[PDB]
Amino acid sequence: TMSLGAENSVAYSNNSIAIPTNFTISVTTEILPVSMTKTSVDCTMYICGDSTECSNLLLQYGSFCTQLKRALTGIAVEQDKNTQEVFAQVKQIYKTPPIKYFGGFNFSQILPDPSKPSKRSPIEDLLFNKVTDLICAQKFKGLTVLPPLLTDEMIAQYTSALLAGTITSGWTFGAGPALQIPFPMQMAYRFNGIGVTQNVLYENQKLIANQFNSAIGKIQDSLSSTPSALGKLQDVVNHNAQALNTLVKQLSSKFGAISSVLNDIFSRLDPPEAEVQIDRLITGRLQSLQTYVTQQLIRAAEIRASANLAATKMSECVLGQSKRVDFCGKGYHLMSFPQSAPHGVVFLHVTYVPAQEKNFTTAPAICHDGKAHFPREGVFVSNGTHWFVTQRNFYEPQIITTDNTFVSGNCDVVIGIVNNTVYDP
Amino acid sequence: ALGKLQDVVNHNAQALNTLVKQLSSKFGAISSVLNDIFSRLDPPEAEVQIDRLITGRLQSLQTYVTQQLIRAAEIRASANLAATKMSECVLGQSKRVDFCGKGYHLMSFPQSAPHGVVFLHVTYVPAQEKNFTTAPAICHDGKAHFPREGVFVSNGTHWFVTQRNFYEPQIITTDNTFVSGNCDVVIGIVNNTVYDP
Amino acid sequence: AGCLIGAEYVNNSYECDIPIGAGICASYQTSQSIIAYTMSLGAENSVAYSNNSIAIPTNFTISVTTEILPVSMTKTSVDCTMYICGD
Amino acid sequence: KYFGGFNFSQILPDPSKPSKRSPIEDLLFNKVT
Amino acid sequence: GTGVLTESNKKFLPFQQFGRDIADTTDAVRDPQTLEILDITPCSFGGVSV
Ligand SMILES: *[C@@H]1O[C@H](CO)[C@@H](O)[C@H](O)[C@H]1NC(C)=O
Ligand SMILES: *[C@@H]1O[C@H](CO)[C@@H](O)[C@H](O)[C@H]1NC(C)=O
Ligand SMILES: *[C@@H]1O[C@H](CO)[C@@H](O)[C@H](O)[C@H]1NC(C)=O
Ligand SMILES: *[C@@H]1O[C@H](CO)[C@@H](O)[C@H](O)[C@H]1NC(C)=O
Ligand SMILES: *[C@@H]1O[C@H](CO)[C@@H](O)[C@H](O)[C@H]1NC(C)=O
Ligand SMILES: *[C@@H]1O[C@H](CO)[C@@H](O)[C@H](O)[C@H]1NC(C)=O
Ligand SMILES: *[C@@H]1O[C@H](CO)[C@@H](O)[C@H](O)[C@H]1NC(C)=O
Ligand SMILES: *[C@@H]1O[C@H](CO)[C@@H](O)[C@H](O)[C@H]1NC(C)=O
Ligand SMILES: *[C@@H]1O[C@H](CO)[C@@H](O)[C@H](O)[C@H]1NC(C)=O
Ligand SMILES: *[C@@H]1O[C@H](CO)[C@@H](O)[C@H](O)[C@H]1NC(C)=O
Ligand SMILES: *[C@@H]1O[C@H](CO)[C@@H](O)[C@H](O)[C@H]1NC(C)=O
Repeated sequence: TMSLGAENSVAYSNNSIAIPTNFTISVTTEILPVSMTKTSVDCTMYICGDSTECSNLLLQYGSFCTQLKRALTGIAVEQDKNTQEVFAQVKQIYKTPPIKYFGGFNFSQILPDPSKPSKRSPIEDLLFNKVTDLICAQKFKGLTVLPPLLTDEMIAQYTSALLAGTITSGWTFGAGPALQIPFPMQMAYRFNGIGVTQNVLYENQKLIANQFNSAIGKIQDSLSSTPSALGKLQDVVNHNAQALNTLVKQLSSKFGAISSVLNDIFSRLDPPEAEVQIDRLITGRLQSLQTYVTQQLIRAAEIRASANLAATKMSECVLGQSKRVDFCGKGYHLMSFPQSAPHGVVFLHVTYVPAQEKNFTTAPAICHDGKAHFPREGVFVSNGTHWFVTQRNFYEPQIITTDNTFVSGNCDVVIGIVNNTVYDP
Repeated sequence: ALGKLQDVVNHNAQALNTLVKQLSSKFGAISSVLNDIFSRLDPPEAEVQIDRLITGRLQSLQTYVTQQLIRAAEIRASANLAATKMSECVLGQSKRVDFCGKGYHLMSFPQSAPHGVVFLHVTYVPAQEKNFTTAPAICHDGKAHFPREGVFVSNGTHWFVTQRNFYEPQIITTDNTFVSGNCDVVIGIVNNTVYDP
Repeated sequence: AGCLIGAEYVNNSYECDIPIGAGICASYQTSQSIIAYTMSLGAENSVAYSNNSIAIPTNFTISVTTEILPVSMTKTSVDCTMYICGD
Repeated sequence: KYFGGFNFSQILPDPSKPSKRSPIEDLLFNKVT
Repeated sequence: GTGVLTESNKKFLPFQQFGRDIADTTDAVRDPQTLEILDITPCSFGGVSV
């Protein structure tokens, strides 16, 4: 019987609270398909190629192949728009400055490498080297693969521009003009966006930089070791193959006729009786092609939904700092970095995760001179003997003063009131 | 401009147009007219000549229906997106970037259109930006002062505190910054005096 | 993608108008004729990043953007006794 | 189960029934046939 | 049929006379007059975009 996880019994009491005393910078990865393999079939060659007699008989079966070609062209344009609406979200290609000292954070694993001729990051190299005859045995029967509009180099340049705008400017290059800002201050803003103050970052900058570097280094090893990480993209490469090879296997079926070769039917039998033998093959192959097209339509719809999700994530996780839980990573979302992959996008979500929690005695409010003092921004905790005020995401004990709490009525209607003295500077 | 609403009018029309073009095809029979087949042939062969047409027209109608299903699914997805935007951009102020307009979302106005909705997103775009010298924090008498809500900038000689979206220089006082530890572990500390009213 | 005959390949990169494929894109430019070129992703901007410099905006603008979203289609119905078997 | 005054008995699972479901889930499962 | 006939390197067997493919189509043949493995392949084709 499959297990649903471990067993945790969070002790719930009216007086105890768990406050985290440290933190971790976790870089998670998310793979999202964007586009497919644009395929185009032939009107006559697939149904009956190298046969002039069947080319004249196929004209009396309506304009089915015209509709199929129109649907395939629409699918191709849709897959091109899916790639254009995800990576091409900025109108100015940004560049990384020569000095690569961003406060202590090493982005060498995500920035493009000029030494390599591909101009891709070390992570994109593994992403393109882990996502992989039948490309010539299918061309001779109509199945033709159309090349994408935006090549891999253009998508790599788009990702590099996005990374440069995220590192140098942050979220200002997505709203309006790119406003330059030091990266430590950008990280302080990211921490303030989730509740943590700027002093926690400015006093532990080296530790945060080391944790970010270690997580970025472990991401490469996780992507290289586990072969099932880049599977959601590989399926898109696999099913499409199953959509083509099977479509080839339908050319060996007789569909109730005497054979599957139209030349053998035209040579042996005369046209008066070969018409009925060729009609079954024509109808069967047209139905198989129609089934292929109506399945590729649903596949393209699913891939378009995935590309829309990827574009929304690119706009909300990379171009800014979203507060949506479990949308830009598991935890307190700090930032995100996009990378390209064969027919897909890889989001590296940098996230703040609390850890090393400790139990303290909490109270709703306190009153010194008969007036209840409620915390303005934070929570009141206790160490057994004294009472302090600390934020909701990091243990920083501070004395209770007049600028840390506000008075609202008397302490007679609140449940859990504790007496304690406040300070006035 | 109004192309996305025109396409669903065109393709649908095509979905009907081809549906008519499949009525002039023989589907392997002798003709595409019923009375001609019933008048030129015998009832025994009339069945074998009309079943092909019936099956072809049935397959054409089934293809039309199974394509309209996918088209209606796409339209349902677009309508759900439009409803989410109406609930988040018009009925409130969403902080989602590039969702309620390019830039800092201020408000949105809906308008009707043939089989569609037009959202006018009124936003806020900064401009006329200029450079300043920033610092993480300052300490006057051995205690670092971090900005409470804003950023410390400099004009070359003096230091001020401004908001993160508009240049409004203010004197660095005790009610604009908070004290947290000493200025020994922070990188980029600059000395500067603070004011106390 | 294949062999393109009828347009010359210029070296300068402009805004793409008629997409062809594999980065190649055609347009009708200046006697005027059709040209083909590698599409440009945008302007080459370089933010002057520094440890101490910050870009603060001093004004602002209110802009209205338009977003068109389809809602419904034309409801269509068909009958068997008339479409297939005409009277 | 004293959470300050809020009664979650209608949504928490009741160990009395062998199905280990909440009182609302019983009605949710008894209305879908 | 129609197509291009070139010299193929397929090592046919003395009793083998033809050669099929995935779609049950003849890829290579043997010239009855002089023993030689040919290679049936259609000429160039594609789509014309205007
Ligand atoms: C508050 O919680 C504690 C621990 O569960 C419990 O003993 C106490 O009865 C609760 N409050 C009251 C006054 O019921
Ligand atoms: C916080 O965590 C880091 C890494 O685990 C550790 O080196 C450091 O000593 C911890 N600091 C505290 C406050 O315990
Ligand atoms: C960043 O990582 C690279 C390896 O990819 C290393 O060569 C370089 O020295 C590192 N730089 C820093 C800032 O530690
Ligand atoms: C808080 O107390 C609970 C009692 O069950 C304990 O399980 C938990 O580990 C404590 N947390 C810490 C580390 O203070
Ligand atoms: C509680 O905090 C005060 C002030 O830091 C300290 O003097 C006292 O020893 C602490 N008591 C305990 C039990 O930690
Ligand atoms: C709080 O102080 C007042 C005045 O000294 C006293 O009457 C009241 O009983 C005290 N309550 C507690 C929680 O001890
Ligand atoms: C900086 O600001 C102060 C106060 O507004 C002003 O007196 C001084 O002239 C300014 N200096 C420069 C170089 O702008
Ligand atoms: C700040 O003042 C202290 C004490 O006067 C001095 O040691 C330090 O070098 C000064 N730092 C700067 C940034 O001038
Ligand atoms: C930023 O700081 C680093 C490390 O001190 C230094 O190498 C680099 O030149 C500085 N760049 C500037 C002055 O912006
Ligand atoms: C802001 O822009 C408007 C319109 O260009 C202009 O009239 C106004 O003077 C500008 N204000 C500032 C602070 O430059
Ligand atoms: C909770 O509700 C049940 C009925 O829903 C009732 O029997 C029980 O007494 C209530 N408990 C409390 C906390 O009053």
